[PDB]
Amino acid sequence: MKTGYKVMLGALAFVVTNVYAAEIMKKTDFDKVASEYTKIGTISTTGEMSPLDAREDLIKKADEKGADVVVLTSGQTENKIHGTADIYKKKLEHHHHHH
Repeated sequence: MKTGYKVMLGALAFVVTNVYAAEIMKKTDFDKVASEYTKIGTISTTGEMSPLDAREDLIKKADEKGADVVVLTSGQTENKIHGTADIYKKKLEHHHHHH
């Protein structure tokens, strides 16, 4: 076959060992920071669970999947909970450089 392939690779900067923790954000601030946050997916509870037990399971699970912000969108009923929690991951950019 007519020869003509090129391989242009170049790696010199790569260090991925930074892990952040997921926490519940105020809905107001959450919506405002969501502009600088990414969606890794929404989580849920199925079957039948205890309210706080499902919370803690959801919270750790979301954090386990590498989230920065977590929100209990639903699932705060009681036992018959088929709820959903919506989680966000921090982007690499944000408003200015200050905290």
